Amino acid sequence: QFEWNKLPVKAMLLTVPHPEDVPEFCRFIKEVLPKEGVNTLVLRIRYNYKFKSHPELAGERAISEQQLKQIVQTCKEAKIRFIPKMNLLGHQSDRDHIDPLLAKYPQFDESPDYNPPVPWKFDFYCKSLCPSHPDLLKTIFPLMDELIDVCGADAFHVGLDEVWILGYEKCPRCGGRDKAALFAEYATKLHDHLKEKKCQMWMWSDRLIDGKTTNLLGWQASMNATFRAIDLIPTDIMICDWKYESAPPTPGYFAIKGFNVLPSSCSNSEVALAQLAQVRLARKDGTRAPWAVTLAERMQGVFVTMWEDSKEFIDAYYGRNGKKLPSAETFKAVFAQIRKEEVMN
Repeated sequence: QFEWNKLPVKAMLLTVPHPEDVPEFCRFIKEVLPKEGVNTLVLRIRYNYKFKSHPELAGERAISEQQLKQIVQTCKEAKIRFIPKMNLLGHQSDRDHIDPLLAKYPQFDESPDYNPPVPWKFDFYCKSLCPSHPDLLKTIFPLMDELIDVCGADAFHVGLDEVWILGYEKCPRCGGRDKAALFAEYATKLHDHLKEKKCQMWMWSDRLIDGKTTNLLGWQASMNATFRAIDLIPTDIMICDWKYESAPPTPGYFAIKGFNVLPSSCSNSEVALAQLAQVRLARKDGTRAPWAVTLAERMQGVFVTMWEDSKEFIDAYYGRNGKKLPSAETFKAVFAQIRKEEVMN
């Protein structure tokens, strides 16, 4: 009965629309998506929400309960389980723009003398939070728990991607501690909380792979010794191993380690089938006998990810103006092959 052939998750990431794209945006969730076979939508919300908890953290072009709830509804209308996502350690700036929290609470900064280049050019990348400070879980559990509740979520994706500034030497609190521990420890507190709200935590993979010994490098995987953390965190967080370059052995790794894991992909689609072959290859294995269903059972599915605007994207899926974006088109063949995998059966 181990339906290896039936991919249980098939997730898509979309950014939260601007306020003036939400209905059309709600139409694709409704239209393209369920017929493509999207049954799991991760909305990259960040601070672009009118929070009641703390209204000041309202990202610039941010959206209201109405709007969110209306985006959710239309996902439930579609049997698409919805996942809020917000980046909760680094990516706490973006180029020279300082995402809301560190702007109005600049103390939760981990490097307050190491700031993005104005103008903007191993080189400075993003701020992170300071995961030790005592005035942050007080501030950040709110933002989270507001969305869980508006959305009605059973899972919440924290980001946990590309964290460069961590154990930065001058932080009076973090400066000098294992970098694999302060990362494993923050992750548990964001696991421990989300789990009281009966959610399944999701994270990105990179901080848990060795780009040195792997040489995968310092964006797709850790170049500052974050990687031991992979043994000191709970084994029921959902693991978003993203590779936008290649079809590498990293999925199995996490399986072996006690985790359900979703290869996460982007624009380039060569790589996407590669890594569609791979889950289908590996889920098969669970047939050879009983005991190796564990290892198969944990290759939950795949996760298609984009990063630009959902509008610029949605008017390119279709084909508006001669519109063209590989990620938009990577959705294709992929959720195309998906279908055709589990047709001829």
